Amino acid sequence: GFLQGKKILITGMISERSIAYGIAKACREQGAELAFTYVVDKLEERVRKMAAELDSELVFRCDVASDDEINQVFADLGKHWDGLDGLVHSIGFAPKEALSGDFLDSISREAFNTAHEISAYSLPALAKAARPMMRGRNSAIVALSYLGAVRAIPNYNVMGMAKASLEAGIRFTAACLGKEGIRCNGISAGPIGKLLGHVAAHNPLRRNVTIEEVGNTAAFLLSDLSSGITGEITYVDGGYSINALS
Amino acid sequence: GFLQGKKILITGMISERSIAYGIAKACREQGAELAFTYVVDKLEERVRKMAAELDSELVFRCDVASDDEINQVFADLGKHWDGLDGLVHSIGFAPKEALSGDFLDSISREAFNTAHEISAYSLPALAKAARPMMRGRNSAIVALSYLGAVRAIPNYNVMGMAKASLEAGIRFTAACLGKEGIRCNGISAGPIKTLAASGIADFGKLLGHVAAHNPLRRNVTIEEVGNTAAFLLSDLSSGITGEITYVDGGYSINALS
Amino acid sequence: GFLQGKKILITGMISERSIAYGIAKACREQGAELAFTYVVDKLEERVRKMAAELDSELVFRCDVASDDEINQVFADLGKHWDGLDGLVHSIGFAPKEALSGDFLDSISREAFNTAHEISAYSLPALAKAARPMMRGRNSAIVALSYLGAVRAIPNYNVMGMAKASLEAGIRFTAACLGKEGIRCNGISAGPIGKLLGHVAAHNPLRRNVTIEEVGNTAAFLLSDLSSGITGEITYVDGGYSINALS
Amino acid sequence: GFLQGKKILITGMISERSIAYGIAKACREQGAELAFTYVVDKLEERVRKMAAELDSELVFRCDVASDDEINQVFADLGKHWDGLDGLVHSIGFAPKEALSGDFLDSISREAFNTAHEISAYSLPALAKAARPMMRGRNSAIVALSYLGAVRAIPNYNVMGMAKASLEAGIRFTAACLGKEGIRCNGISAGPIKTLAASGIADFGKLLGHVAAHNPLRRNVTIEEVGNTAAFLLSDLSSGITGEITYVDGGYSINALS
Ligand SMILES: NC(=O)c1ccc[n+]([C@@H]2O[C@H](COP(=O)([O-])OP(=O)(O)OC[C@H]3O[C@@H](n4cnc5c(N)ncnc54)[C@H](O)[C@@H]3O)[C@@H](O)[C@H]2O)c1
Ligand SMILES: NC(=O)c1ccc[n+]([C@@H]2O[C@H](COP(=O)([O-])OP(=O)(O)OC[C@H]3O[C@@H](n4cnc5c(N)ncnc54)[C@H](O)[C@@H]3O)[C@@H](O)[C@H]2O)c1
Ligand SMILES: NC(=O)c1ccc[n+]([C@@H]2O[C@H](COP(=O)([O-])OP(=O)(O)OC[C@H]3O[C@@H](n4cnc5c(N)ncnc54)[C@H](O)[C@@H]3O)[C@@H](O)[C@H]2O)c1
Ligand SMILES: NC(=O)c1ccc[n+]([C@@H]2O[C@H](COP(=O)([O-])OP(=O)(O)OC[C@H]3O[C@@H](n4cnc5c(N)ncnc54)[C@H](O)[C@@H]3O)[C@@H](O)[C@H]2O)c1
Repeated sequence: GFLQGKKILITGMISERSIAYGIAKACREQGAELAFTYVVDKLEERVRKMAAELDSELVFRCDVASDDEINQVFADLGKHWDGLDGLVHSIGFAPKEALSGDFLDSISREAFNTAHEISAYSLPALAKAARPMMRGRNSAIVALSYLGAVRAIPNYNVMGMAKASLEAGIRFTAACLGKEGIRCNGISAGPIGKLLGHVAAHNPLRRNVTIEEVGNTAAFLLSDLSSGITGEITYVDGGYSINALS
Repeated sequence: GFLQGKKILITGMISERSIAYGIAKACREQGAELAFTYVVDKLEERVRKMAAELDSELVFRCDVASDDEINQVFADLGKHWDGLDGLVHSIGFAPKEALSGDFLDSISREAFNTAHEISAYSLPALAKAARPMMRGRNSAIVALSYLGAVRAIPNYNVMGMAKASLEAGIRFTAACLGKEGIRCNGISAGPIKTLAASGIADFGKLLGHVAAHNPLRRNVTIEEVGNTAAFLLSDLSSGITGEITYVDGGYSINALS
Repeated sequence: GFLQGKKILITGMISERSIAYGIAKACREQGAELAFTYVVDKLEERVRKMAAELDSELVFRCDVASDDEINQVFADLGKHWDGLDGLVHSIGFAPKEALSGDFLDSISREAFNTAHEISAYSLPALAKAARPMMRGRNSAIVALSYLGAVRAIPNYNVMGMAKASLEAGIRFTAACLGKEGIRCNGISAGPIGKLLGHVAAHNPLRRNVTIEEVGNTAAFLLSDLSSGITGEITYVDGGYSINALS
Repeated sequence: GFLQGKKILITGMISERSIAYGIAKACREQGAELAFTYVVDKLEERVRKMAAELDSELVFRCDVASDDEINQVFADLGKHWDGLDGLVHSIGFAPKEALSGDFLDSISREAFNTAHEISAYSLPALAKAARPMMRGRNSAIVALSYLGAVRAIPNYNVMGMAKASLEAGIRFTAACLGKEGIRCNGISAGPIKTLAASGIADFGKLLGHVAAHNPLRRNVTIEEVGNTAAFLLSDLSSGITGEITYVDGGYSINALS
C-alpha cells in the first residue's frame, strides 16, 4: 500500500455513505493509520464503531465553529502520534433554507456567515492548528469541493460562494506551507436525485462517480506519489465539468 | 453617450483615487445619471462634493454591515427614481493585520468573517435589495474583484478567499436574475494606488512588479477600469453576464516574464 | 461614437448573417472607417456591395493560406491608410466531414492541419503582417473563438483543438505586442439548430446572443475604452459557459 | 502494485532524463508490463537497452509524422498483446528557431504546422490507432502538456499554441471514448531538464525562476510526474477523465511571489 507509515486525520465521517468514509476506506486499504473527528457527542458511538472497523480507536470531538476544540484535537492527537502526515477536510454546512430555490431570496447574512465559517474558514483553521504536527514531515492536506465554486448551479446557492472561498483557501494554504513540506490540494467531486441522472447522462463516462473513486484520489493526494502536486483542484466527476452541450 | 439617461447607483467612491470615482466619471461621460453611497457620516461632505461635480445630489449613507442601511438606500432612492438601471459594487475590507505576512499566522476567524461579509456577501445583499427597482429594465450590476480570487499572492491572504466568494457570487447572481433582465458581471482590476490598497502590506512592490511583467508594461488606470464598467453597465454588453473581465494589462495571462 | 478616427480591417464578412457583418455594423455605428478582405474572387461583388453599405470601398482578396496574399493586403491598404487601428479576425474553417459524428473517426491529419492553419495560425500570421501598420498606434486585434476551445462539445471536434490554439495565440500575441501599443483579445461567442434551443433553454439570459451583441463587444475591444485589456477571452454567450446542471 | 498486469505502451523515452522514463519506471514499480516506441532507427539500441532494464523487449519504431508507422505499431504490438490498458503520449517538437525571441518574428507557417502536427495531432492520432486494442478494457491514456497552453511565456512561443491544441485534444478524446471505457487525461509538468527542453531558448532561467517562485520552492522530478501518470493510468483514477493535472509544485497557482 502506498500510504504505509502515513498517519491521517479524517474529518466528516458520519456514515458509510460519507465521502469521508470512502476516503478512510481507501486510505486504510493502502496501509494508512487513521484518526477521526466528530462534530457532536450524539454521533460519538457511531463514529467509534466505524473507526474500529477501520482499525482505529483515535476519535475526537471537533466542532470547527470552536477554535478551542480545533486546537484540542491536535493536543490530544499529539499524545498518540509523533506527527501528522495527512489531514482530510470533508466538512460542509449551510442552513437548509439557503439551499433551495431562488439564490437571492434564499440567501441571508447569517446563512452566508455560517456557510463560509464552517465550510471555508475551517480549512485554514485546521491547517493552522495542525501545522506544528505536519511541518517538515512531507505531509498533505486534502479538502472536498464542488462545481458550485466555479459554475452557477441550481439550489446550491450560497454554498457555491463558500466552496469558491475554500478553493482559494486551498491555493493560499499551499503557497503558505509548501516551503515547510506540507501540501494542500482539493478534490471537486461529482454528485454522490434527478441531478444524478443529469450528470450520468451528460458526462464523458456516462455514469456517476463513487466514494471509492473519490477516496482513491484522496489517498493518492495524501501519498508521496503526489509530492509534486500542491494547490490543485482535481475533478473526480467523470469529466462532467469539461463537457458542454452534451 | 451609450449610457444616456441610464440611472446608476455607485458604491465605494471616497476619493478621486477611488476605482468608483473612475467608474462614476466614465459613466457620466456617457450620459448616465448617478447616485452614491458612503460608509460613514464622517465622509458625507466629501462624497456630496464629489457627487455634485458629477451633477448629482443623490447621496446616501450605507454601511454594508447593516441590512437596515442597505435596504434603506433603495427606499430613499425610490423617492427620486422610478427604477434603477445600474448598480456598482466597489467595496472591500479586511483588518490590516490579516493582510500582512504569513497567511495562516495572519488569519483569524474574526478577520475571515469580516472580510467575507463586507467584501463578498455585500454583492448579493445589494443585488437583492436593488432587485425590485432593477427587474424588467435590462439593467446591470458590476463588481470589482482581484487576482487573489484565483491565485495565491503574498500579503493579500484572507482577501483572496473573499474575492473568490465574490466572483462565485457574481455567477450565482447572474444565473438568478438573467430571466428578469438584470445582468451581473465582474472586473478583476490590476493593482491601483487607492486608500484601501494601502491596507495591504508591501503594496508598492505588487504595483512595481505588475508594470514590469504585464504585456502592456504598465499599470492600469481608474479610467480604464471605469470605461470597462461603463461598457458592462450598458446595453452594448447585453450578451454578457456572469463574466469576470480582467483589466490588468494582461498580467494574469502572462508567466515567467 | 467611441471609434471615431479608428481605421479597422475586418476579415470574414461573407453575408449579413456573418459575425463579421455584426462587427462591421457595430463599428461603423461608432464612427470607425472600415476595410474588408474576401477569401475568393467569386465573393468580391457580394463583399463590395456590403462594404459600400458600410461606407467603404476598401476591399481586398486574402486567402490566409497564402503568406503573399496576407502581406499584399497590408501593402495595398497602406496606400490608403497611414496606419491600422483595428484588426478583426473572424475566420475559421475545417473540412465538413471532420465536423460530424465521432471525434476520432471524423479526424484526420490533413483535416487537423487545415483547421489549425486556417483557423489558428491565421491570427499570428495577420498580426505579424499588420505589425508595421499597427505598432505605436494604440491599436487592437480581436479574434472570434468558441466554447470548443475549453469544453468537449458534440460535432465541433477538431475545430475545438484549433480554437484552443487560437486562444493561446491571442495570449502570446498580446504578450508579444503590448509594449509597442497593440492589444489582442478574443470573443468566445455563443452559437448563432437544436443546439440553439439548448443554449437558450440553459443560459442565464434564457436566449441566444445576436451578431449585434458580439459586434458591440468587438467594437468596445477595438476602442480606447478597453485600453487596459489585453490577452483576454470575453464570453458573449449570455452566461452559458458559467452555468451548469441547469 | 496498483498497475499489476496492466499492459502499457510508452512513447518518447529517449534517455533516463526523459519524462517518459520517469513514467516507465513508476509504472513498472506498480507491476505494469511495458512496451515502447522510438522515433528513428538511430535510437533503437538505446531504447531497447532501457526497455530491457524495465523488463521489456517490446520496442517499435514510430515517427508520429507517419500514419503508416502509428498504425503499424499496434498491428505489431497486437502479435504480443491481446489488448492495451495504457497509452502514454510523451512527445513534442518544434523547430528550434521558432522557440527563441519575439513570438511573431520567430513564428512561421511551417514551424506552426510542424509543432501542431507532432505535438498535438499525435494525441488523437495515437488514441485513434490504439482504440481497437483499448476499448472495453477500462483502459487509460496520459499525455504531457506545459503551462504555455494557458499562459504566454517567453521563448515557448508557438509551442504554447500546440499545447493548447493538445489539451483540447485531451478533452475531446475523453468525451469521445468514455462510453467505451477508455479515459484520457493530461499532466502539465513543471520545467524539467530534458533533451527537448534544451530546444527552448533561456530554458535554465525558466527552471531557476520556477524553483524560486513556486509553493514548494523547488522543481519537480520525473519521478513525481511518473507517479502521477501511473495513478492516472490505474483504476484508482477511474473517476477522472479529460483532466489536466498540474505537477509543477504549485507554480501555476502562485502569483507575485
Ligand atoms: N456528496 C456530494 O455530492 C459532494 C460532492 C462534492 C463535494 N462534497 C463535499 O464533501 C464534503 C463531505 O460531504 P458528504 O457528501 O460526505 O456529506 P456528509 O454529510 O457525509 O459529510 C459532511 C460532514 O460535514 C460535517 N460537519 C458539518 N458541520 C460541522 C461542524 N460545525 N464541525 C465539524 N464537522 C461538521 C458533518 O458532521 C458531516 O460529517 C462536504 O464538504 C461536501 O460539500 C460533496
Ligand atoms: N486598488 C486596487 O488595487 C484594486 C484592485 C482590484 C480590485 N480592487 C477592489 O476595488 C474595490 C474598491 O477599492 P479601491 O481600490 O477603489 O479602494 P478605495 O479605498 O477607494 O475604495 C474602497 C471602498 O470600500 C468601502 N467600504 C469599506 N468598508 C465598507 C462598509 N462596511 N460599507 C460600505 N463601504 C465600505 C470604503 O468606504 C471605500 O469607499 C474593492 O472591492 C477592492 O477590493 C481594488
Ligand atoms: N456562428 C457561431 O456560432 C460562432 C460562434 C463562435 C465563434 N464563431 C467564429 O466566428 C468566426 C466567423 O464565423 P461566422 O459564424 O461569422 O461564419 P461565416 O461563414 O459568416 O464566417 C466565416 C468566415 O471565414 C472565412 N474563411 C474561411 N476560410 C478562409 C481562408 N482560407 N481565408 C480567408 N478567409 C476564410 C469565410 O470566407 C467566412 O467569411 C469564425 O472564426 C467562427 O469559428 C462562430
Ligand atoms: N521537460 C520539460 O520541461 C517538460 C515540461 C512539460 C511538458 N513536457 C513535455 O513532455 C513531453 C516529453 O518531453 P521531455 O521533456 O521528456 O523531453 P525528451 O527529449 O526526453 O522527450 C521528447 C520526446 O519526443 C519525441 N519526438 C519528437 N519528435 C517525434 C516524432 N516525430 N515522432 C515520435 N516521437 C518524437 C522525441 O524522440 C523524444 O523521445 C513533451 O510533450 C514535452 O513537451 C516537457
